Amino acid sequence: PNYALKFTLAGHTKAVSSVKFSPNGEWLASSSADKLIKIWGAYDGKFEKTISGHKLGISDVAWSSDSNLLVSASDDKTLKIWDVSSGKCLKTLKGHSNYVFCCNFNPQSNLIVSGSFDESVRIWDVKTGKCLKTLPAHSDPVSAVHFNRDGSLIVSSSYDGLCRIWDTASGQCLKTLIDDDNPPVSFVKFSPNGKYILAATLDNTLKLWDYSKGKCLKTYTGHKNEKYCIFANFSVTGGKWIVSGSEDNLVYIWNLQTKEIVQKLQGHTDVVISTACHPTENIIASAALENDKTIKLWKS
Ligand SMILES: CC(C)[C@@H](C=O)NC(=O)c1ccc(/N=N/c2ccc(CNC(=O)[C@H](C)NC(=O)[C@H](CCCNC(=N)N)NC(=O)[C@H](C)NC(=O)[C@@H](N)CO)cc2)cc1
Repeated sequence: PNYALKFTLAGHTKAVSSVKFSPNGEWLASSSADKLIKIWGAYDGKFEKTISGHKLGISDVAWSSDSNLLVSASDDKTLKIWDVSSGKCLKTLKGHSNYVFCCNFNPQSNLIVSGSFDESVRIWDVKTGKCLKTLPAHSDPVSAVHFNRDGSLIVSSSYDGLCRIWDTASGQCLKTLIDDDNPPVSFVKFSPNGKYILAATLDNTLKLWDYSKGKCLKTYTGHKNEKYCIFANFSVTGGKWIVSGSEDNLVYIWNLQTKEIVQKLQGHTDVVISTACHPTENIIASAALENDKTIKLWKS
């Protein structure tokens, strides 16, 4: 592809931790160590509004599938659910006993899943703000959580070096994925069609799993990732790419099928912690840590 820098989004006063496109494609939401959520135009990069309320820094944010709600995960041990158009905090989700690290809605958006440094995964009711399940998911901080395409499954990852797949409805562990070694797993998510999971590990490696057979199918390397929980992505609006941030301040793009690096995006001045792919255009958002503080929008 030919992604080129179109906009730089400045305004967070500390490290940006996470960026996400709304499912309707109109907006970008960003979370920061500065305790704020910011909302931006997805196409023009224009600053829209700031959403505030958390008492400590925020590590993750996610949209409901109707683009009306956001959920954020905080070091203050809570998640909050926000009505984006009014800026209202609808619910505060209490129950983790350490930093909340990651969060996501299910496609129906009646459930929220969260992962924490308390080594648990929790499943919450959106309408009532109540925790429906706690899963004893891992033996170290939970780095990522994600619903599959129809909400029936959750995948979690942890510093303990495991990916686990869970049944949403019952809370039972359906699968533990483990390879030749178990370096910390720093990120995991389902592929859009639901057949694979992509997992990143702190050994500078991304891995594509066929989780039904339980086998690693592809390996992506060349980037630097030994310390941070960096988001990765399936890019599926154009060519089929894998997109990831990197601790050498670059955005990496890989050919999904052949596994070669097909583009490296330069511009950030600190670790690229988060990338997101626009749901219908060939647009990538990337965000960086404390010495950069900016979000970049790239188009192919
Ligand atoms: C090689 C040897 C030594 C080996 C054996 O011991 N050691 C290791 O494997 C190892 C060593 C150090 C390691 N330390 N890594 C970090 C250290 C400090 C930080 C500080 N935090 C940040 O810089 C940013 C702003 N926050 C984060 O990276 C994460 C959120 C990342 C994106 N979210 C997501 N992927 N779901 N959050 C945090 O680190 C803490 C919990 N929260 C915050 O910082 C909030 N204020 C803002 O996120 C992060 C990672 C990790 C592994």
